Amino acid sequence: KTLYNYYSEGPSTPIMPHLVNRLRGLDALAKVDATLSKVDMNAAYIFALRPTFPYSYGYKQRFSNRRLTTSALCYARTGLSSFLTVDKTYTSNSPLKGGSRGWPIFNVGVSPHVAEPHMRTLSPIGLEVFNLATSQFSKTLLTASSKVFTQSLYTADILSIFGEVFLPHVMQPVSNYTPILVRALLALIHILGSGSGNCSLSSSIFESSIPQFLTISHSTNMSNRTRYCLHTWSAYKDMFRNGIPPQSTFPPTLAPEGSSARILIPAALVTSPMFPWLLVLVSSGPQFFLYSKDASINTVDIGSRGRITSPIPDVAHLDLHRLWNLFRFDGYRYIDVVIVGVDRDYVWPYQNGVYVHGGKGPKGTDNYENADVHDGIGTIFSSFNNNVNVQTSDLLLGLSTLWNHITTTYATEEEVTMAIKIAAAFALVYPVQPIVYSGCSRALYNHTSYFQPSSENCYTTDTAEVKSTWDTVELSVQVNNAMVLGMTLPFGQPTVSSAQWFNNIDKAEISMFKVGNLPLQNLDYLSLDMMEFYAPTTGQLYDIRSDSLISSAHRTVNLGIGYTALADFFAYLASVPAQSFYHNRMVTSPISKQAYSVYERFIERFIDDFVGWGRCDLFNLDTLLGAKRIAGVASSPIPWHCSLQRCPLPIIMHYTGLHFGQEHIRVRDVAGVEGLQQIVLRNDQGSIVLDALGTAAPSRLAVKLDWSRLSAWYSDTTCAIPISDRVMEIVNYAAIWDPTQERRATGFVYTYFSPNFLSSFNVSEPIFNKTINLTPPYDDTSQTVIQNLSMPQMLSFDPYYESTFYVVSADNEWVPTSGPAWKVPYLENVVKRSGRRLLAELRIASNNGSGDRTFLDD
Amino acid sequence: NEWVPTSGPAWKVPYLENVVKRSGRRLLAELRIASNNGSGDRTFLDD
Repeated sequence: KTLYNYYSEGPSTPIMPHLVNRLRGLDALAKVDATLSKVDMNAAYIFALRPTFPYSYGYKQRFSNRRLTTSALCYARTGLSSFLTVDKTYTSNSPLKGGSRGWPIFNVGVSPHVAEPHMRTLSPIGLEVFNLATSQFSKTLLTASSKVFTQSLYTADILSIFGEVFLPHVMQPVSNYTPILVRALLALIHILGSGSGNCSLSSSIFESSIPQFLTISHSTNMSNRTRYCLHTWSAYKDMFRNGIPPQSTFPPTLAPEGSSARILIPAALVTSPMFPWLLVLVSSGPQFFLYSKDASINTVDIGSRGRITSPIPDVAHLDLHRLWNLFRFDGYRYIDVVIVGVDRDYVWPYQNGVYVHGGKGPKGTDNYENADVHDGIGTIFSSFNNNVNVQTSDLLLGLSTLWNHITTTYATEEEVTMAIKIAAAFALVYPVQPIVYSGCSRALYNHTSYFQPSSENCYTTDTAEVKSTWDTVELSVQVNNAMVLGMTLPFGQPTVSSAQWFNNIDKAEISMFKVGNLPLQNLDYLSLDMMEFYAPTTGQLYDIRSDSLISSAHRTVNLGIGYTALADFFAYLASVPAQSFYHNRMVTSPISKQAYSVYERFIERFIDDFVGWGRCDLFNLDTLLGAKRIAGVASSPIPWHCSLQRCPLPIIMHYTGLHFGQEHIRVRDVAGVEGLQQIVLRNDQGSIVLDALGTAAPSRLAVKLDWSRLSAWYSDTTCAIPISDRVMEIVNYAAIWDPTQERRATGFVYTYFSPNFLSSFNVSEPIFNKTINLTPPYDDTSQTVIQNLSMPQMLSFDPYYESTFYVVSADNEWVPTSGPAWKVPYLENVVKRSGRRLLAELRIASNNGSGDRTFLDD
Repeated sequence: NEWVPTSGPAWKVPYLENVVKRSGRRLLAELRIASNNGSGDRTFLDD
């Protein structure tokens, strides 16, 4: 159904309903079999978190006689899978190739909105308590029914300590587990890494595969910790008046730090591997930092022709952060953990030297009297201790167990779906958009203010092969800061906060502006479900892929990439320039806020129609408008003509249905002047100075009435990017004529991807280990011509008012209605499963002879 | 592990076909004995 149905369907006139319906259909197709993280963990992880998007490529030229690629095959992927920085203990100042001095922090706050709790059924004990509390008494002094008056309102003498503590919740039984599910999906994706395997600002350094070993680092300054106290049930209830702790503990969302939350967990569940992950995912984060254990083994440098260099030149001075380190979550600040059903000599099975209030004491005595406060999850269970090396499978086992338990016992399908959609908004991290600039023809030199070719944010570090002429970024301190400030999430929001750890000083800079918010998880629901006061919802999933954390994470990453592609499409439709997301977006032309005012409408309608959550939690302009600006980084002299576009064009076509096939390239001979316009410029003396032919660019209304016009616009304005020289063939014939510009002639902008990154598309799966061949053996076109995967020119250089502009003939010989005279890059989406994916499918669907599925099928 | 056997060969594949074609020397001989053959027999002793 991926092709045939969806790849044969194009955009429809009401574009938002068409896009939403398509995204719903694609989400239904996102399937990684749950019984695959059983026989092969790494393959399932790769399929779930680093999807592929196959497409076919070709070029056309009119009078060439040169062969040129016609039907190449490639696999397009988006996103940073991890982040490369200088190591913590680098005392030098010499720039390191690929190693950023700091890293961004995408700080997420606490949403003012609460996940709506759905109704729950009580257990037999809860039903008993409800029946007691709703019973008719005489309230005389002979029985205990009078104690509610003679002792206190909060007395246990009728409903036991438990029915009294849970009385308000059994009068109105409800629950909602979306926040914890969102945090779980995020923890999985951020620890493992979504995306294309790219792991640096350098667009050429790639992460070899999913990491196998992680190392935990503590930082007093950067970490966002939670304080914990451990009590036995007997000790916890003995610190309140007449016993009887408070009935409700959920704080106001605006003040999660005001009070101390509590969690009631039976002694049986404490030993479960899911318990430490239960304490995480509901707390603030990150309480500790995760790194790949050794960067030399899992990092490679890819040359412009596909050559893989495994040991990159500065391995020993670099640290490979996981995306876990780049995100910051706000949750509870103080949590009470109360174990129910243990003796006065209870021993904390995790980290030694930790004594539970009312448990075994430091000296060997029972009934420990102090309620010790521990700062951060690492000061308890040693599995999160500083400088601890762990294998990722053991780290994520508890996460998978937690997901399965909560979804199959306490949650519903609606909660899981909503958690997936929310998590998708934070599931991917992209670098600042690189763009090139063609320049303009020498024949129009006096009518332009953008004569020279230029590029922005084009950074590569491979020295084995020849470097593309467009990659001229030098990673200095100011440029590093600007490029970090340009990094964005799927909906386009950048971050103002960042961290930095070199020499031996650990420092973090968090702003008041936040990239988004997540709802708080109500701990009362967890206590009620683990104390078995609510009946389970085991028969309310209805989906499949919901019981499995990995299948849900695949759904989330698919949705997040779809969010990015739709955001790029919206930015094109809203005419949001790429420069409105750089570091200096707030000090350049006022067009930035004006573009935001339309971009926000597009995103807010999409989020209301598809996701259903409060929009402001998933996208807002706070970080965009709170740009800091780096002083010592002047912008490149490029016109603002190309859109946001963090994804390559084939991914955008996958998610939108845009068709850019070879049938849109025109080869007409022209003898009648239809569709042509005369472009005239005259001086103050009345003499003509230009007198050039030109064709009018379509208006957005025209494409709204006929979407094929957009496909034609791509063919008329796209040229293949050359490797060795900055002379694109299109500028020998054509130029843009904009009457709204003081000097009306400009070139073309073309979002850039670089040959190093494009060679990572030559393998169907993102695994790069010096045994993979990325060089196309029988086609040498890529040696000199780069693919053009950019969205076309923007169709409007003014967000509010529409003015016609033209593509004009710069040489007076090429007639614009005859068709392009340069190389034109057509595209097509292709359905194609990789060899590794087919091998896994044979394992679990034809060679799966497990005892179940054979004997327990009834 | 990258090439899928059911996708088809990735190397150079030599197809073949038989062709009917007479040589120039063979055609010249055929003209000699079937159109330029004016021997006395085959003309006068044909009955």
